[PDB]
Amino acid sequence: NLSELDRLLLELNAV
Amino acid sequence: RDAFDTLFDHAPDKLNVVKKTLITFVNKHLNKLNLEVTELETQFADGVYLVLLMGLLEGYFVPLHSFFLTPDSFEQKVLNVSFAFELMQDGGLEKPKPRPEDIVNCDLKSTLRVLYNLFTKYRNVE
Repeated sequence: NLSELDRLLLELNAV
Repeated sequence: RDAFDTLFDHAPDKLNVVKKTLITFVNKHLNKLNLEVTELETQFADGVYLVLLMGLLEGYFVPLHSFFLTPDSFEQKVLNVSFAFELMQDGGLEKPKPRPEDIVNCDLKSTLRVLYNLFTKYRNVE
């Protein structure tokens, strides 16, 4: 299982 | 402040991605107990599923005398949630950010934070 959730949270953390 | 504050403030349109992922994860496990969540907003608020999910993920048998299977008051629900938080720390998770009351009050941010921390720790459990 891969999850777009992980990338989403990474991107939000960067903001 | 964390990524969940930024989620609600700056990307609330992505909430469905978050909830779908977490719902899929929790049901993978709860289904083994003939249990099923259809909405994250309300169905963890009484603490029962959280207690049961931890016992399952950690392989602890949680005795019924330890919690309230059918809570009938705010305080019984708070006690369930607190015990679930205790089990999380027994599993090696850090202390949760939300108060147990925040979960009982159906605070979505709090609910997501709690389920996400389970997800990240237990994502590989078959």
